[PDB]
Amino acid sequence: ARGPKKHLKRLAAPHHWLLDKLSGCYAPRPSAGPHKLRESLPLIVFLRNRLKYALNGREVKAILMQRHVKVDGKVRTDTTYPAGFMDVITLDATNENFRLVYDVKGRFAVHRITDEEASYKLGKVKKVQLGKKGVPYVVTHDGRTIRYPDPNIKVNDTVKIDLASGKITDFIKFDAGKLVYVTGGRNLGRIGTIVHKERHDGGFDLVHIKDSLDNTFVTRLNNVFVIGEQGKPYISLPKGKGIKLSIAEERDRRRAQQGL
Amino acid sequence: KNSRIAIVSADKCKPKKCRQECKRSCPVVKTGKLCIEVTPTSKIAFISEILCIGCGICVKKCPFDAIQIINLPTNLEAHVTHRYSANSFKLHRLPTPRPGQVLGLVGTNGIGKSTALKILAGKQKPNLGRFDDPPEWQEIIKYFRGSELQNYFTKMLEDDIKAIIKPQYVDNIPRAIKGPVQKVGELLKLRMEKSPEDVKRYIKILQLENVLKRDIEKLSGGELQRFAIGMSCVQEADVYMFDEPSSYLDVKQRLNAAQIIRSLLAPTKYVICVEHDLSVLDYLSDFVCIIYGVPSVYGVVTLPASVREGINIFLDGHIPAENLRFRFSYPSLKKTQGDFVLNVEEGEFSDSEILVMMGENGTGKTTLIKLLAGALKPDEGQDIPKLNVSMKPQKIAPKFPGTVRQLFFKKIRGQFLNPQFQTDVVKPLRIDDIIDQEVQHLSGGELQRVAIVLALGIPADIYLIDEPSAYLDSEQRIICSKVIRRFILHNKKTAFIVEHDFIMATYLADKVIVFEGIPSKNAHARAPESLLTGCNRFLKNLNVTFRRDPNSFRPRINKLDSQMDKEQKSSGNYFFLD
Amino acid sequence: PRAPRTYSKTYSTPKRPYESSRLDAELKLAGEFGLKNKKEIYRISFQLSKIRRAARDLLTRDEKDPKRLFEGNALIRRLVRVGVLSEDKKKLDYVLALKVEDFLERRLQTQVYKLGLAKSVHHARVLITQRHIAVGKQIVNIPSFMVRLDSEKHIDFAPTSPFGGARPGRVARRNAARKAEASGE
RNA sequence: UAUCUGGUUGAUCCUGCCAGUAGUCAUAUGCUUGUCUCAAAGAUUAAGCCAUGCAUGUCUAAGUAUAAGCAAUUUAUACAGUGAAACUGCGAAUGGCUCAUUAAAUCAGUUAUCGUUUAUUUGAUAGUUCCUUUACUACAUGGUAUAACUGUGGUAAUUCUAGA
RNA sequence: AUUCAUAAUAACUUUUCGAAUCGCAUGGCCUUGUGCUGGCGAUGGUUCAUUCAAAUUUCUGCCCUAUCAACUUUCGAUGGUAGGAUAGUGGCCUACCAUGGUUUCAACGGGUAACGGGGAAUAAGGGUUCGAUUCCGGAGAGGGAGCCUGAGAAACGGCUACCACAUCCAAGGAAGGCAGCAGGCGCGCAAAUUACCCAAUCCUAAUUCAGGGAGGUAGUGACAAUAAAUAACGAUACAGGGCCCAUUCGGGUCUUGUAAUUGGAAUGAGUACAAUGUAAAUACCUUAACGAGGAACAAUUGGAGGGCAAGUCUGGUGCCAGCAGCCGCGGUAAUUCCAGCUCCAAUAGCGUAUAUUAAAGUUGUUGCAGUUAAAAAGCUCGUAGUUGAACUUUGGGCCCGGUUGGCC
RNA sequence: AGGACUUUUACUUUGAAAAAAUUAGAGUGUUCAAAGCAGGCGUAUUGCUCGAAUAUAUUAGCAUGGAAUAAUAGAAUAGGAC
RNA sequence: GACGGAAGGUUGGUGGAGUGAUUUGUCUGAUAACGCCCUUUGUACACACCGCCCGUCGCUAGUACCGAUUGAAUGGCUUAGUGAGGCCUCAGGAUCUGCUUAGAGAUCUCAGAGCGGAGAAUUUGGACAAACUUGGUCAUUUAGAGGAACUAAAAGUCGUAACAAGGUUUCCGUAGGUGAACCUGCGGAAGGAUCAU
Ligand SMILES: Nc1ncnc2c1ncn2[C@@H]1O[C@H](COP(=O)(O)OP(=O)(O)NP(=O)(O)O)[C@@H](O)[C@H]1O
Ligand SMILES: Nc1ncnc2c1ncn2[C@@H]1O[C@H](COP(=O)(O)OP(=O)(O)NP(=O)(O)O)[C@@H](O)[C@H]1O
Ligand code: SF4
Ligand code: SF4
Ligand SMILES: [Mg+2]
Repeated sequence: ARGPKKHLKRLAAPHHWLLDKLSGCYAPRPSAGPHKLRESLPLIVFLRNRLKYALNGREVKAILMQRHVKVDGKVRTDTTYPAGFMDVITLDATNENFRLVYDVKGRFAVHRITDEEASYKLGKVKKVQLGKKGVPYVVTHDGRTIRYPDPNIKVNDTVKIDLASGKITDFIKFDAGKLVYVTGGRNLGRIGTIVHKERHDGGFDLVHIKDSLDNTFVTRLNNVFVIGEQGKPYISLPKGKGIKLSIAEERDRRRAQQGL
Repeated sequence: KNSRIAIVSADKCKPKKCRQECKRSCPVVKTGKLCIEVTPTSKIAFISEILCIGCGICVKKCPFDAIQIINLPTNLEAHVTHRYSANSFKLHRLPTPRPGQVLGLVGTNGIGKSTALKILAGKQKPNLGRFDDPPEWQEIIKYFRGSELQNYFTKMLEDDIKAIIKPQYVDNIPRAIKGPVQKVGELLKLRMEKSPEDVKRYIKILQLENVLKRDIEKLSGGELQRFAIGMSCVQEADVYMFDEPSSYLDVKQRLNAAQIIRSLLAPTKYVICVEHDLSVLDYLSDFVCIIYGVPSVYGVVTLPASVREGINIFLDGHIPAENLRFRFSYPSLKKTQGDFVLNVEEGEFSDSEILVMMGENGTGKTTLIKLLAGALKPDEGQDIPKLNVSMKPQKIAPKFPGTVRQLFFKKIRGQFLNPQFQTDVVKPLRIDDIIDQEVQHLSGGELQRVAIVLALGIPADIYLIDEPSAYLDSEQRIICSKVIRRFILHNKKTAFIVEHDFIMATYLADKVIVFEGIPSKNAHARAPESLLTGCNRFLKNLNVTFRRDPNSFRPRINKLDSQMDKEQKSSGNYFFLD
Repeated sequence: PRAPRTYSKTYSTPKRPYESSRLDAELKLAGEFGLKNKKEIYRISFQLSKIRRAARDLLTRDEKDPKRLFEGNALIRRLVRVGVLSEDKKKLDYVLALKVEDFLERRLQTQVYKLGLAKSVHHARVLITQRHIAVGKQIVNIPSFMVRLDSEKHIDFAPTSPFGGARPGRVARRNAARKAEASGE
């Protein structure tokens, strides 16, 4: 209707922000940013709902406007800034560090990380082309272009990004024998290393994946994003380890064993 | 709840072409009584008033949309903000004291306006047509919640909106408060708080410079109305009210009064005028707010309109809500008092004829009348009245406890017994309530009408009449004036009529004497000449002109200087179409 | 406008309103347990109905099915914690059987009578609806409740109001002060 | 919670309706009306008409402020405390409202743009313009106006505006 | 998959960009001059990607109607050529050339009390009806048409004209739109206050400090729902079971009901100190001080022939008035009318209309009927449509080997 | 990496792709319940802590086994497979 | 059962025959039975031929349709003619503002002229296109002179056409006639009073 939509209601926003139906009509529309609208998570949502630091929007703004907190080690003062997958949220509150990584149920958990891990992040290369004056370049899932890459780095691979500098510290190739995370959709927040790839002419390369318990499954390659070598993940994984328990194991562990 | 009624005439409301469906499909026509009377003919469809039940069935299936549907005024125990007891006046809506703009409040006389103003002020509190218990504010708030006044009234409860009103009547304010010292001087200083400069601006722009050394009691009601407004104005307060400010005052001095009222309005303050106006309400208010009903029975206030539009609807009648119809000799005497030189010229005071006076307030028209009756004077010579003298007072705030009927026994009802007082008023607006009921509780035009009777009441011919337009409007004024003229022309009398109103003078007038001179200095009464030249003399000095409203014959004062105004100044004529 | 607060009615009226068998039998329950209306009975039979149809839907599928197991165990365990179904028949086929009488037994109106102290069930209801009695620290004022098995032994009079302790009341205030003590001037 | 029951015959069994029966986030309407929680509410005739008021404006350490403003600069005869007004830049295309038209059109799921625009965020990004880079005009960084403003008015009038 | 990314030549430009911008702390240097360098930002800045999207677009599906069987082709119909036009492909539009495209597997027309979905009502299963309405998408802000400005509009709380309504008026002109909030009139069987407030949830801005009837908060609210007070306990007089220790002739817990006979006990509804609640209040939740024993603080709404539960009780009326969804009641004994007594249903909620779902296996695919009850077309041919014989590798083993249950 | 061709379908298991709200439904202290997604737990003195599942989602489009049922064919002028 | 202007001359018990109504027993003149009257058939009657019921005619109320009106109003579509308004262009140049040979006395208008730039009205021709005017065209509710029907009838007026061989067996199709049921030809059927020489 005659241009961009600036407002956004509750309900229209995704289920994995854990937005309660009541206590408001509207939701925070994520601002135009690196990540997409539906996949990403606003900073306000990360603060008041998850971490429980702020109560109101006021308080959130008052926290953000005094610098302190920063995504990618950069000021980032806007309220509804889209913090997406695999982002370092550096805070000065008792030297606390946070990595956004997916959970069992496809949400963003409060997963703390070490001060050494805060240095670097990862990124799935979406295209690699020549820019102006024949200079090749890559582009990650979060738009962080890197000039003068290694010729080994082709499409669908992962890059380790240094944050402090826009550089390629490492790269990992796309095949079996590597630890392989999976985002997007039904099998969102799982790990199973790849068994084998499938070509399919005319788009959509369904990859076959096999977790630690050998409960194999298939997902689409656009939502697949690797991580590291077998038994050597370059990022510290959360509780659950990208396995996904059935409802039986849930009723055994999460409402029987854990009780006092 | 209401009386729905049909209305007919239109642009090519064609009965000849249509095959008259109105007649053909009306329920009242098809059960005996002819409500809608029509044929294949040259005229319009005629439809009755009294018969029409309402329905609106003819409206839907008339082939042209000629016939509309209206709703007539009637009480239905709806709303009711206050009554007194029973077989008495009631009122339904008091409303939005809308701020930042002056609020006009218009109606035919004895309709509730004053009572509503009092209610708004919080002096005479409402009762919802019931006999309430000790301070029941709660209940009344609950009744008029869901609306603006909830806030207003609650504020009033904790006096965070201080009250002030200009009273209806003028003669009561000097008599009630017997001050230690008179003049403008000290009594104004005790009243005012605001500042030193604003008061200077007020008294200066009020063009008085007269009554700075003089006691209030001596002051004529006009210079006195002026004081009343001044005392209301300077008083430091949140709310502001002016209950009929522009009565018996000069045409020039009305406009600047209005523009001093205007002074108070802007910065988050509420103002509420009442007025029976010509077209000087153009400047008084921004939001005109008409009230309708029956005099001294029920009154309903319509939601506010724009001033222009509102005045224009008051004339025709119908509105977006309802429909209120609407439409021998004397010598040159030299008279003095203390701070005045009231001279008079010789004149021809003819038999079986009227005589018209005009002038600025303080031109000496009024004391003349007193001296003619009996008060003081003369030091050299006079002419005693041949006929028995008949007198009209201006300062009317009387006190005859008991009832008006008792006071009517001091006159007589059995003279020229054929209508007289009934021809003044009896069928449309009614006099039953006015003939009963106390005079203490009676309102302006009705109280004034009390004095209009005290004139053609005692046996007398030679008549002294100054300011009958006091507390009356276009409805009550014109017919009353016509009746007065019919009286004194038919049965052979002589009367010295004195008006501030233009229509009440010019529709009567023939011989016109003109007062001239500055207040609290001089006064010269010029001889009776033609109606045109005399009126020019009256208005050349005042420096204001009129415009006859072409459709309805109605006066509209000009805006000090303008394109038409200057033509009138250069030509001379201030009255078209005799 | 925001999202709606959802709602759905708990009572479910019978098909045939005038029937000699149903009206006589159902009113006995109402007289025994002390139920004010037939609405309460219908509510209880509606909850029971939902449980029944759920059980039927579980049973149409095969044994050793992920859907049938989990849901069965939770349904059964819900019916156990409230105390309607005892420990002997924890089989899922037995929840289809059941009856309305057990449900009304498990209501807090009559569990006060089944404990004792309140003499009559009607008296117990009165006690409950007049702010007396409590599950533990938490006070309860509603006849219908469903006591959750563990809660049974903790049911007693509340700290506020008499029997438990605190002040006497209104009538006793008037007898002690306005009548007994007020005789002496 | 996979249910029927009275009505045609003198009595029967049928076809076959009629009426009963329960529900309704489908409405109205009658009577009655104490409490708690929760709540749709000018759609249906009429996307028929509307008094009047209000609903989109906008400032930081950081674009322009000799307001002939306020309180004073106590580092300021360059302003360099605060700051109405106006200029500039953004916003006003989001929202909220209603459903009249509209039948392969909208629409849903589902692809595609290797037929494209994309303000703004987000990340990268033009050392080669005095094309006589031999004097060429200043690059210690230059010109054209013009609102607010002071004052003179026009019109009956509108958030009308004229000169100087 | 490319005439792609990209590069390199021959070119043109009527000229895109390459900061003449602004603020904080003020240093580090040099043969020492208002000299050379200098950090932390903000806002601009062309291209490329990214984001927000936008625009077109593939396939597949939609309510009734043949008393709507041929439509589209004129000044666009289907296709091709070449241009113009667009951010763009493209009959989108030009000039030329060709004669196509749709269709009874139902086009084209007509109707729709038709915005489309997500859904709702009902439910054995299958279905049938509704979806203006809290979310997504579309369209329009009286009717049409055109356009400025911006990245974005064909915008309407922007403009422009004409049409229809309609306002101020000095007649000279000037200003209009609520299908935003709250209201007023109309039409109505039918619907609420011209209330408070940005504290929430968001949004906009040069932006933590402003603004926002976006929204939220009260009121009006029997549209719908949830819980759920409308009275419990004894004593005395009645027809009783008869129980506790069983020392069968000791006195009263439980009582089944009927009794204005009576004695205390517990409360709310309601009034309100205070506090909480809240932007600020009203409520709620609390709780001092108060507030049950009868016209008290009283509950009704429909029925009482059958269907359908409850009356052959009492008086009036006398096929009259009336009841009656249906059958039928009423002509002087009415178990149906009018009242009253008593009883039954549901019970702060019931009745009455109209629409609709189920029952209706009275639309039937699951699942109807067609000898005589309505229904088999006079009979045959025959195109579409529907359906259409069988037959084209089973068996045998050899191991490997997971899942069931019991001795192990 | 591949080039070359395997008559095509319908049918059907599995898988993704499958906006929330609603629908059925797991835990929970709205005092029960309609609801809501809260809540439990400490020496309740500077803390600990599970969870917001799961399925439903016809048709249409994809990838995926399977070869039964139902169609569809290469070769009788053999310009026919090796 | 009752009736016929059709043909011939009492009741349970138990048991069968039937889903029953009921029948058989309680019968041709032996044996599903054991211990005016009748039978069979026809029947639209079942207060039972005085039975039902069909129509011409009079009478209250409605209901559609037809329709005098060369009704009237409102809509979409359109022949022909006219077409504002912005937008795009061919022109136009009120005015403002730079440069310069050149005017004036040692970033000075005083003469003008050229070289330009910005540029309001007005303006030729285009595409867009709201409207307006004429012929209509179809559709829609909407009027309502009077017609021709149909119903709803509290039990009228003339008839018997059907239900018994309804006293002319009954209908179908058509043709003709008739005030009225209908009647009369032709061919067919029997849901005929004949399942048979
Ligand atoms: N206290 C009272 N007792 C009895 N009657 C009263 C009282 N106050 C007013 N009235 C009547 O109410 C009517 C209207 O009162 P009010 O508002 O004063 O008139 P009004 O319309 O102001 N007249 P005016 O100002 O002259 O136009 C009068 O006719 C009185 O008769
Ligand atoms: N004793 C006195 N001393 C001084 N002045 C007096 C005295 N008595 C009366 N006056 C004033 O002298 C003036 C004479 O004018 P007057 O005739 O009253 O004018 P008017 O007709 O009343 N006009 P208006 O005021 O419009 O009614 C009045 O205004 C009186 O107030
Ligand atoms: S009003 Fe309508 S109907 Fe009555 S006459 Fe005029 S036109 Fe014919
Ligand atoms: S209005 Fe009602 S009454 Fe008056 S005319 Fe039309 S129909 Fe007859
Ligand atoms: Mg008055």
